[PDB]
This record gives sequence, structure tokens and C-alpha cells, in this order.
Amino acid sequence: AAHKTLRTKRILCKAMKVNRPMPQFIRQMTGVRHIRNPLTRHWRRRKMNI
Amino acid sequence: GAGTPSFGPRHNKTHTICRRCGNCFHIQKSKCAKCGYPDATMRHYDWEKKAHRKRAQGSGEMRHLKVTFAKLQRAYA
Amino acid sequence: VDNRYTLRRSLGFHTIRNRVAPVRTPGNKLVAHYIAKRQNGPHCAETGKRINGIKCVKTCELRRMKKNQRTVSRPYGGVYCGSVVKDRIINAFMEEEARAAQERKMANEQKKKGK
Amino acid sequence: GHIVRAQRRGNGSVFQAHTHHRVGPAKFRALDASVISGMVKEIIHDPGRGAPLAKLIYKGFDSALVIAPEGIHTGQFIKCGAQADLHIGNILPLAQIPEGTEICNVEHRPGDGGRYGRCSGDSCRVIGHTENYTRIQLPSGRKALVSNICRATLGIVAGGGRPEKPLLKAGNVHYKYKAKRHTWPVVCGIKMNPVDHRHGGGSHQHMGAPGTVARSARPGQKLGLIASRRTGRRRGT
Amino acid sequence: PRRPAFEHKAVKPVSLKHNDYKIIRGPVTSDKSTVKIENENTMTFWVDIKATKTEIAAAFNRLYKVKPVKVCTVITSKFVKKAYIRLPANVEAMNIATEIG
Amino acid sequence: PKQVTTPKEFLALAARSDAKWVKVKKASDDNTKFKLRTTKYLYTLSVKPKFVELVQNSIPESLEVIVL
RNA sequence: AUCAUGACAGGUUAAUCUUUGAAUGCAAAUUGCGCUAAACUCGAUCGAGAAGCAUGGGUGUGACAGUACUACA
RNA sequence: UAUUACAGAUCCUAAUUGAAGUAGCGAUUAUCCAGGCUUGUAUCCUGGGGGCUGAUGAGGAGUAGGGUUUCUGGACAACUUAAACAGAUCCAGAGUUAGUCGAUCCUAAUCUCAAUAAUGGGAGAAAGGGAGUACAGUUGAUAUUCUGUAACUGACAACAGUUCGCGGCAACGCAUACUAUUUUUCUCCGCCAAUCUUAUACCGUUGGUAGGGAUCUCUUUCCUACAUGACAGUACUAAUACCCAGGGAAACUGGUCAUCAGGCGAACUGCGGCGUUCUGCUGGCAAAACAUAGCUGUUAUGUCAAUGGCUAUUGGAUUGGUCCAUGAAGCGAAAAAUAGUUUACUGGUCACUCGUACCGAUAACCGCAUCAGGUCUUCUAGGUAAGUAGCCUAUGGCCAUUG
RNA sequence: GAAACUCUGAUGGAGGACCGUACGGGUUAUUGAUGUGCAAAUCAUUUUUCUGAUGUAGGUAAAGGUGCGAAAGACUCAUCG
Repeated sequence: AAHKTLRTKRILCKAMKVNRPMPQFIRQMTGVRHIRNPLTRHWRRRKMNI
Repeated sequence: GAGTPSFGPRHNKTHTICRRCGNCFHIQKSKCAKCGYPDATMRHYDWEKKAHRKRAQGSGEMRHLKVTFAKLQRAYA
Repeated sequence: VDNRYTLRRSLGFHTIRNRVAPVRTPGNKLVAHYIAKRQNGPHCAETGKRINGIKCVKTCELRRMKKNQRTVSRPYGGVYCGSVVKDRIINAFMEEEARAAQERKMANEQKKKGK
Repeated sequence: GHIVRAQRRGNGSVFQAHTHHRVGPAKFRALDASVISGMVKEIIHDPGRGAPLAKLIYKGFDSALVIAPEGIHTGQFIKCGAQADLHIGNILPLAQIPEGTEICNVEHRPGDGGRYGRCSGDSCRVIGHTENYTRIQLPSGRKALVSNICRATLGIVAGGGRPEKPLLKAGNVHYKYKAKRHTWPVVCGIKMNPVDHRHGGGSHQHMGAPGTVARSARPGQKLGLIASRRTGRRRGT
Repeated sequence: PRRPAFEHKAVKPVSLKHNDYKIIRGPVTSDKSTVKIENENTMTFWVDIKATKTEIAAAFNRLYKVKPVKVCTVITSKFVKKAYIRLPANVEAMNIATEIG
Repeated sequence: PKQVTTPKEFLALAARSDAKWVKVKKASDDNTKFKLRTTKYLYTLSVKPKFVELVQNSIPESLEVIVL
């Protein structure tokens, strides 16, 4: 960046909208506990390698 | 010499995302190391029988193929 | 005062196309303005000299100018300058005149056998 | 052992000719049946080759980068053909030319391009006319039957006496082999270890083995003096 | 020249599919778009990612019956297209926005 | 943005059916500038206060005139 | 939504079937660069979309090339 | 009937001791005092001292790479070698606007298919080639992209008015088509050295007026400000290159910093020709912008006059030297010649696609990490001095660092 | 000075010339500091080079009994007889 391609930009979009906390209502629905979002990361710690 | 200082100028990318594999496509050599694109046949060897069955059928959706298993259950039961 | 100024275009390096000059604005702010390229303009074949009566601008913006200012009026107007055209007239006359006089010569010489 | 620097020139990755600024292949026009006049448009210098080239025009204008005899000038009229007279410039078949005279860029086969006697300050000499085969002496000493129909430029090639002046500095030879090809600088075989070269190894630097080898000797093995019917100081003869 | 003996694909589709209604998804609700409506007379919309400015200008005209002056086209970090559509001087952008709501 | 010397040539440029407005504007040395807008260019006309009164009348009636 | 004009996390079959991939209009680290008789569909004669257009080989159909063979001029 | 009894295998996996509240809390300029917000600050903010960085700066900006780190609001379980209301941390929302900047288009080194009835096609550069944009304003984050104002380039349409080739001895000037073939030019090219000169910066002699700083004494003082974009025009001043007309050169003359030039035509004269630079005068243009003064958004005045650089950088001009080194191609554009077909020229609409935030090492890249390492480039102030050294200081940025 | 030429001063700016800058290229010495490092090769002072056989960036070529090597068995992703 800048000067990213479009299909590069498509991946970086999907990588940041997927990065969030898990919703509250799944724990209320299924009753499971201790499920983490796997595709959470931090930009500084883990690099994507894409 | 060969350690921390020489890690500095490591900014170029040897491999790039591959269309068929989507995973390690060699930019200079232009071949997907994992799948062999663009060779029409897809890369696997019998020495990597472990790593092959991660890629091969069953791993994905099987949209067309799962309904053709399900027919053959009904006909013989 | 601080009179230092950034490059505006996203190319960093100091190539021939990316060259700047500092300029005062209306607003008392120094700023990069980019230098358009130099043009040599039409030299001649033979010798290798500058022809007169035409600007060295780009040949693309030479099209936008009038058909007057694209050329010089003579035969071989753009390509050849003056004295080289004089020499071509003198040689291409006397090459053809010697060849024409050769046809007069071989007409006149062979008639001596009859008389 | 490893593969030796003599063997590694074949595979041809870094050992290719630096052929970028070279202006073109120096040869005659093709044969095509008398006499044809040709103006020297200009004489130019191409990199690598020590001789000049002279670009001719056989005016359409058909071009030909012919290699340059000495005493050619710009806007001379060169005359390729049989019935062209003798000047330094002109391109005659070997039927027509007198014996005991110096010629340049002589062809082996007719209509070829030009083969023997091309480098700067060289010339094939003509011995005598047999019948079909005009016998000529090449610059080395060797003598060659060549057919009388095939062509040769008249006179000696330009740029003579370039090795008369030595190159004092390693830098002058760096710029010499930049135009040509990578083959320099040369590390000597004794200096290298035994795996790298045949002559290498040992506590004290020395060759050890006879250092003079057959035509039958293999790749890897042909190093040093190949099939040397004499050695040492060539005193007389 | 070529002429096939039968149609290959006989079934034509039922509607346009790539429609005026499915180019323009709907308006964007932010604090920036609120200012650009009031000040510059300039709307904002989420758009299809393959839609051009020529497609948007015609599609905006067919729905709301106002021919736009300019269209300027972002693709966001969310990877959906945003279209800043300037309306002309006569119509007010608040009056078009109140109809939609 | 070109300048035009002659007051006669200005009135030829005014009556083209290109021009959208003329702008009257006071200047230094008690002059004034009549800035004719055209689609391409902006034709200015510097004048002295002798012939200032006549030129405004000369201008076509249809063309709008914005005073500053 | 209830003795049915029939609820939905049920099970089939048929539609619809985004960008890709043998991937196939030509390419590709690019949302790059093309082509088309009618019909289709909006668009007001003429634009657009929709849908076409790969290589190899088989049988048929047509066209071109030849001082290849031959007859009649 | 058996995957059947453990203290050891530098055994395997999982948890946990002593050492030990010990080693240690580094590197980076320097902190101090009063307020604000709070249960709570040396640390977060304000004000005032004292300092540091000291134009290759922890300044302002970009390639490659990172990928939301950018912005506003709320939050402190953890992390940022103590503390914390702070943060590049956590949470919720928001943000990247182009016919003119790039990509796209062309080829280079190089790679890959096809044909041989062929003489190629395609790929390959976000530093090469490459048509065309500038100023001012605005947001919490975007701007050569938005708004205002002024340009410019290309393609596709009809339509109105002109026009059917002339000037100069000459150099050349002025209003003229299209297809094709061939030929030539621009694009277009190494490195080094010298001289001259615009622009920008800086230092200067001469004054001046606006505001602010300083004052026991002295200083008609000190500081800030004194500015005009792309683009378009036509004056004569005066340059050097080259060419033309006259002129017709040894008692050789003219000329450079330097080499030099000339009967293949020098000096020299023309209110010669022409190209590139230059000075002045305008348009753009004061309506904007900035600084004072006053009124509640806007009204006043003002941004002036003269003329040097022995200083530097940049663009350009005029030249020289050097090489067994001679320093890209292609697309594209124009011209000319030779055929043939001819009337031409000047003056509404539209401009697709994709990138655009921020960092660029100083904590945002690579080194497992907020690592004294490493990694390409840009704008470059004053004084001292030979200085892009070292040392000191305005603009800008800072107290990075447990007490 | 009879000549062939050679004395003095300026002009000029050649050289793989010299001194010397850097967030340039190298890495000599203190066998300094560090050695539970800031660092799986660093830091300080000193030293070498600084228009060139120069440094450097991107693209591109060469692949494991091979490659490449101004040659140390060097280097070929902290790995190399």
C-alpha cells in the first residue's frame, strides 16, 4: 500500500471485517461457552502472510 | 553478519497468491509450488500421502458430489 | 521562516520525468511545480545542423499548431537546409544533363559512319 | 570433484556475449546474379569488434553492414561485381583479382557473408589461380582452396595496430571485456584446491602431474597444453 | 460466418436481473453524508461493485427522475462501492432524501 | 485569459451567442475592466474613464451584467 | 398457521446457479484487451445488455491451392 | 485372557519448589513550579520557567513492505521493566471522491506458444518511454481527486461564416486536404571538467510603514511582514548559436576563462532571417490571500521605492576533454519526395475501468518483542570555517527516560 | 641562439594521484565495553576507502554431486569438504 491491486484489496477487506469479538447471542442460543473467533488477530503481533 | 543485520533488507516477496490453489505461486518461475498451476494436472505425489488428503476431495464443499453419494444409499439398502 | 516543500506526485525518486522547481504561490507558500521535458527539435540529414523557422516543441503539440509553423516553404522544406538542397539541384541537373548529352553524343557519333 | 571453469562455459548462463549495443551482423549482401554501385552512407564503430563497419546503400535503399577496409571514406562509391575495376573498397570475385595482393573479408562458400580475414589489420594474400579454386594464404600461415565465383573486399582491414599499445591498468581490461563477454579475471589452476582444478592442491604450489594431455582426454581432464607437439622457447624455425 | 442448427441455450431469462433497483442498494447514513446533503447538494449511496458511472447516472435518473451532474466513485475498506452523486442546482438534496427517509 | 485592446473587437466577441456574462470591475489608476466570459476564454478589456460610459451602453442588452 | 387456501431446521427432484478452476474469445501479481447473420430484451432507423466465439481429432458440407495424373479442345 | 505391577533410561508429558523479595528495572536532552480533570498524576491536558533536537534533525513527505496502525467517542482485566484518568492497547462506530497524479498503452534484459502456404502473436517496468491542471477554500479523518474560479487534451457529431495561393534578392514569412509507398527527423540517450545566466533560498548596501518584544543606564534599536499560480499575449531593449544579402582580407585580422576561426569566404554593415534564453509591460489579478484598526458577519486603510551579490542549489546555454569503454528499444507523432484522388479552414456533447486513509523505522517494515541491529529516496535556514566537518541558535518537533 | 631549439612567468586542468566529509562502502587496533548482551556477531574510541576494477535499487538469468566463485573449500534464506 498504497498502489494495492483490487484482489489484494479484497483480501485486506475480508481480513478486517472478520476481525472482531464473537457475538453474545450464540452463547445464549447454544449454551456452549469458551468459543473464540479463530480469525481474530492483531496487526503488530501476527502477520497475515497474504 | 549472517544473522540479525542481514535480515534487514527482506522486503521483496518470493511467492504470491495462486489462482487455482489460493494458498506460494512463484513469481519469477510462475508456478504454484503446492498445486503445480498452471500445469493442467494437479500436483500430488505418493510420498506426500498425508499432505495430499488435506487438499483432495472431502475437504471442500462437494456440492455436486454429495448428492451422487446419497442416490447410491437409496438404491442399495 | 521554513521554506521546505514536499513532492506532490507519489513517485519518490529523482528521475528525468520527476524533476521540480520551487515557485511562490499567491498565498505566500513555496510549492513543487514539475518541469516539462526539453526538446531538441528537427535537425537535418546530411551535416546534422538545426534547421531554422520551426520551434522545438513536442511533435504531438506540433500537430496542434498551424500548418504554416510546422514547415519551411521550399521543396525538401523540413528535412534539408538550404545549401544541401542547392547541391541536390546542381548534381541532379548535371547528372541528368550529362546523361541527356550522352544520348545526344551517341546519336551524333554514330551518324559519322553513314556520311 | 566439482565441475571445472573450462566445462562451465558450455552451460552458458553468465558466459554469454554482451550483445546489446552491437549494431548488427557484419556481412555482404546476397549474391543475386553485371556490376552494382553502392554509396558509403557512414562508417561506424560497434562494440567488441576492433574493426570499424561501413554501412553501404545500394539504392528504395537496400542496406548492408560491410566490414571496412582502410582508406574508405564517406560518400565513396563502392562497386560490387565482376567487371568492377581495382580500387580499395570494391568487392570482386576471386576470378578477377590479380595474385600476390592483400584482400579482406573473403568468403568460404559463395553467397555466404564473409569468413576469413575479418579482424583489424589483417588480410588474406592470394597465391595463384588453379582453375576453379583460387588458392589463398590466410593470416596465420595456412593455405586454402576457395572457389573463384565467391567474393572478397579489396585491401587491408581498418584499425590496424591496436595491440601495439599496452593497457597499463586492470581497469582498461575491465572495460575491454564489458563489451565482449565475461571471461576475466582468470584465477590460475595451481592456486585453486584439488577439487576445483586438476593442478590444485599440495602443501607447496606446484603442478605435479605432467601438465600436457591428449586429444582423447575427457571433459574435466583437458586442462593445460592440449596435444602439444612442441613445448618451450620456439628458437628459430 | 456461422449458423447453428439449433439454439444451444433456448431458455431466455425471466427478467433483466442486473436491474436499476439492484445497482443502487440504498443510501448511506453517516455524519459525512449528512453534511454533503445540506451544504453541497450531494447525495451518497451504496452501489454494486461492477457498476460504472454511466450505469449509475442512468439508474439514478430512472428511479428518482433527476439527472445528476457528476458521479464520483469510491471502493471502501469494507469492499462495497460508494457513489457521491451531485444533484443539479434546481432540486434540493434534502427534499429527495425526505422522500426516501 | 486573453486581453483585447480595441473596444470595437470586444463588441464582436460579445454578440457570438457563446457569452454568459460580462463583469464590470473598478481598477488601479481609476480604470475599469470589462471581463467578457466565453466558454473557452475570459476576454478582458482595460479602458480609461473617458470612454467608460459609452461602452456599457454598447454592450448587448440580452447579456447579463454583474457589477462589483 | 390449525378438521387445512397445510406450520417448518423435515426428505427428494427441478429451477435459479456470483468470481474462479480441465477453464475453453486473447491474457493475467491487470477486475486489462477484443469479436458477432438473425432472434432475444430493455432502449426513442441506431446504441446497449443478454447469449455466443478455445485447442485436438471424427463424419458430412463448402471453398481455395498445384507446370500431380488424364481426356476433349 | 492380557497394551498386567517402576525410583532411575542427560527417559516422555503435565504441574511445582529452593535459589529469592535476591540478581536486576538498561539505552535515549533534564527537569521544576502553580492550576485544570479526578477516589487517585512528576506521568493526562493548560500556563510559566530551565533544557534538548540544532536542516543526512525523533521536522515535512514518498517507493518496497505492513494493512486499518488513520479519525472521533467511551474504557483500564491485561500489555506499554514503577504509576496511569494516557496510549500504535481494549470496545463501538466512522473514513480513502480524479478525462489531466499513477495503473491501463509501448517495448528492454528475459520468458513462452505458433507457423514453415510461414517472416509472427502474447507476456515482461506503479523509478525507462508516455497527450493533458493550476491556484484559493473546506473536514473530526479525503484532496493536484470535493466546492469556487481559471485553463488544457482527446474522441464523436452536425452547423454557421470565410476560402478556392500569395509575399521576401535570400535566410524565411503567411489561411489550407486525403490514401499509399519509400526516406528522414523528433521521442533519443555515457562519464568528467570549465565559463555565462533565469528561478528559488540566503547575505547585502539605500530608505519606509504596519504591529509586537526590550529599557536602572545605553540602543532614531530588535523581531515578524513587504507576496502573485498553471495558462495566454507582443513590445523594443541584448545576448549567444546557425544561416542569408552586400563586403573581398599578410603591415594577417577577429575571438575565448581555455582550445581557436577564416578565399569551401574573415573583419564589418543590415532598424537581415531564425531558434533558445533575458529585461520591461500587461491579461490571470485582487474579487482571492495575508497583516494591522474598529464594529456585529462585514467596513476601512496597507502589502511601497531603489539595486548589488566575489554565496549556494536547480533549470538552461556555450564549449572542451576522455575510451583496445563510443554509452537502449518500441509504440506513437510530424515532415518530405514520388504517384493518384482532391476544395479547405476557423468557430456543441462526452470522457469508462482500478489505486488514493496512515507509518516509511524515531514503537507502525525485516530481526519471536514497542530489539542501541539492518533496509531505497526526496525538500534542506543563520553564525563560526575551505566546508553537506565539529560547535551554537530561530522555524518545526520534543522532556522518548520509575521515583 | 648562426642554427637545431631551450631558459623565465602565466594559461590550462590530465591522473584506476593525494588529504577529507556521510544514516556511503569496508572492519585494523584497544585482543576496551558487553559476554544472565540492546544484539543467536552489538556498542564506544581508533582505523581504511571515498569518480572509481565504485556503491546501490528494482526487474531478470544460472539449482544440489549441480550453480556461482579477483579461489577463503568461500557462498547458495541464522544450515555447506
